[PDB]
Amino acid sequence: QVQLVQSGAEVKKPGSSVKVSCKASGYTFSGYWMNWVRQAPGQGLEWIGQIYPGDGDTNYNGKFKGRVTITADKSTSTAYMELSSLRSEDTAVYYCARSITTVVLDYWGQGTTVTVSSASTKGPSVFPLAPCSRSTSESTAALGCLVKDYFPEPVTVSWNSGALTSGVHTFPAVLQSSGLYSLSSVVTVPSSSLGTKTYTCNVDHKPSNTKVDKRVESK
Amino acid sequence: QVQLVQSGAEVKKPGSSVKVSCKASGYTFSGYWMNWVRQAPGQGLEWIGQIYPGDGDTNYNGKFKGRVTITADKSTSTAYMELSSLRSEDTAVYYCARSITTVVLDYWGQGTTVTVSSASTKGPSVFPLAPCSRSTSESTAALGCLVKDYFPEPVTVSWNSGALTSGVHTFPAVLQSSGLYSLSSVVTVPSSSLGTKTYTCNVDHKPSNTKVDKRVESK
Amino acid sequence: DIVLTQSPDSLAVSLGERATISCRASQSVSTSGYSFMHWYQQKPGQPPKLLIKYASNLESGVPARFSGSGSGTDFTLTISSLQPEDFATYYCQHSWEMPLTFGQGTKLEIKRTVAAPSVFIFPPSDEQLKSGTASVVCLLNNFYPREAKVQWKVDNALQSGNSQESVTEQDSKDSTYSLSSTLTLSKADYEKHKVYACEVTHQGLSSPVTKSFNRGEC
Amino acid sequence: DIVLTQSPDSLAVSLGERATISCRASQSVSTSGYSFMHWYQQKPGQPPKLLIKYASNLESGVPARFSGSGSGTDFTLTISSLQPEDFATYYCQHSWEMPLTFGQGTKLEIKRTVAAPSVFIFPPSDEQLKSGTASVVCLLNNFYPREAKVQWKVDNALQSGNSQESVTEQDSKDSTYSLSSTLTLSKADYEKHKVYACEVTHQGLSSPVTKSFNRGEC
Amino acid sequence: GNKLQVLGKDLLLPQ
Amino acid sequence: GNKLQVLGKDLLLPQ
Repeated sequence: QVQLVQSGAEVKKPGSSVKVSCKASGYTFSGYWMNWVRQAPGQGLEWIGQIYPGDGDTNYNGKFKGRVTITADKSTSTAYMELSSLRSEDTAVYYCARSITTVVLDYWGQGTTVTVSSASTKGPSVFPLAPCSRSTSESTAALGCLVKDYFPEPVTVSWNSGALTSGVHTFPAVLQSSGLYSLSSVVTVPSSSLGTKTYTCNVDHKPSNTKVDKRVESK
Repeated sequence: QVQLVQSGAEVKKPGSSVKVSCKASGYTFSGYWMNWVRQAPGQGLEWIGQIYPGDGDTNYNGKFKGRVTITADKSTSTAYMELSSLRSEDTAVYYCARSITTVVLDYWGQGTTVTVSSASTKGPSVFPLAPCSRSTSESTAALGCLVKDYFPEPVTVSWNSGALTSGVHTFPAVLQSSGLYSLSSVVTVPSSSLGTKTYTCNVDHKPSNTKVDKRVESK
Repeated sequence: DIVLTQSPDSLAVSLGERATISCRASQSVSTSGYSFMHWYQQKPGQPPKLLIKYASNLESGVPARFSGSGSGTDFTLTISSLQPEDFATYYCQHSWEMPLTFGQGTKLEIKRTVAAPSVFIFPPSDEQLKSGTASVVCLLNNFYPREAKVQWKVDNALQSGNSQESVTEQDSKDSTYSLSSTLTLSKADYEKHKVYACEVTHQGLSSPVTKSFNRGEC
Repeated sequence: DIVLTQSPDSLAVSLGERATISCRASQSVSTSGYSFMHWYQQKPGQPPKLLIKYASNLESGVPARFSGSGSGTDFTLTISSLQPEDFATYYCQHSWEMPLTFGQGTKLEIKRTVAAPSVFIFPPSDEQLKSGTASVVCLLNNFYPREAKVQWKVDNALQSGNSQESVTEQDSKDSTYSLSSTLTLSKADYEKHKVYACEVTHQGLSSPVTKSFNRGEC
Repeated sequence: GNKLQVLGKDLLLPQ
Repeated sequence: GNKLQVLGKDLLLPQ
């Protein structure tokens, strides 16, 4: 029952240091190489380095040597990766992964999101997406919410407190030139029951402890 | 008040002819010599010839004889200059001007631009001018738009729909060997405003009904 | 450092058909009859999962429709009779030397029939205008394939540089995409223009579809 | 025909100072006490305006700081106390015979203190590269005087015959110039080289300034 | 209403 | 457990 459990998401400013944890279960932690593999959009998979926890031996990718330190605590069966002098190119999902003697990675942790940015925590503004006027020639209408200018990821959006899931599209966030994120969430609804049924987006941005419910309707 | 009003800009192909008109008001058109003058870059001002509309008498500059005809219509107080078998070097501004007994040119028309070219009407392609990276060190940054491969002149460029005028430089068009024009428009702005303020060039080429708005920023 | 280059970057294949994905190494990774190349499968929100070891040896539980081949610098992963659970991103990895390196990944998507987008436009809210910005949103709902062109026009001027697109993953039920395009303007720029339009070109549309509104009527 | 040669071709005078423009005729244009020479002023976008008739007679409405003198082959236009509205090109014209001829013009501009250019380089856009051409632009902003040398280097090779320059007229507020130099390459040529640089020489710079970028790093 | 154009060459002596 | 890591280049020659 090999299980690798990583520490939680982290947000860092440029120049700082991040330290990700990986708790192992179900094998002799001291006897298997532990690797660090990071994944960012467009950058494939990057093998950071490895440590053999038994004797602390390490091998690093020369691309990172002198900037990453990989360590291991045998008493707590935990491996660590410190990426010092962090920069906006080190934003990625960081995985730990057990490997075997044939040098394949056969068990993986769930990943740790690491965001590095000079932005500060900020809860979203939530604006309605509704048609200019209510159409009475179309049998469906689209409604939505724009969740704008928040940091960091993530935000969650539901509709009607979870009672409306069919036809919901919540788009991936985009990073704006301001350093803040934005996304929209949309849903298609029957025109024939508009103005008697309500449609409310429920937005939760836990990093800022911000929750908003926005009832959406054409004015 | 004496006024000379000339016909509008002309774009002609080589081999064609053009007849420019000059409408006189505010005086007795038949009693004064009416002259035509050419102004091209690099050739200063050149006197083409003149007509006395009272009796149709003409005098021509020998440099233009056989290719220009000056006429007058007393009934509408209009003088005319017809250039035959146009060549690219006939591209110029043409003025009509009244002269007096002392052989000075005391009142002038507003000028008629004649462009002679084998090129055909074409709207521009617009491209951003943005620094490779957003520099830190400098407190001033430049952005711009390259307005490339259009015919004929002119294009208009504004910034932020006319709200941004300070620090804007829109360069004179250059004629490329293709026969199409190109120019750039640039603006300098505080580096601190990048990312917090938007800069958009608004390009209009009326001869082709081309209108574009382009927000400019680096990657 | 060994560079692994996969081809194609993405591929759409119909259910029940055969997919072929390639990995080319910058140097040979074969010796003594063994190829030191391996394949992983990764689905969104999950880590990669080891599928094939030493170019051709299926891991336990991997169905027989999967296979791998090749030697030296060139390797191939093949999946016949594609099942819904097979659509994923696939990565190659060598174990020739340190450092370990991976391919850039090949995303295998479901090819389905053409579906035209349903297009909607949304004006900026008065609430957002209070804060000094105007976001105009164009929605393309439930279309296939992914290729679509969204062109913003503001009083007939073609816009560029001031919009951003976001796209969903393939829908689990109908395998379509949905897309948002968001035009962002200062309130000052927004109030200087009247007609806001998004024009959508897609294979499923016989001619482009335009949705528009006039500022000050919403 | 009579040839009228003005001196200098371009003249920069400080506000409030005296400007002196000369016109030499290829033959005398004076007889019986008459001098058949006249002066015009032209601003961009406007026709010439008669200022002085018969060498020394101011037209109605012309300010008294203008005066003309001379006889025979040599004539002088003097402005005793330059005002901003005097920035223009000035032309002499004879009335000795047909054909009337004009001097080549003297462009009178405002002298100010030396100002070094701010230099900026812009790479070609990815959008343009799609089309098979690469334009690289070098901007020299707000400098004085007008003379400036701009040289393009591509992988340290001096470029010739593939660039064009454009310059603004003197700015009405700060009396400076700005200049653009555009280097045009085929996409094929552009992709075969790495370092793109423009080198600017100007009297306000202690030594030449180079701005550059490396292809594929923007 | 005057066609006259005074040109300097016409004032020369001898005529 | 086991510390072995089989890397293909280790199976070449000369060592």
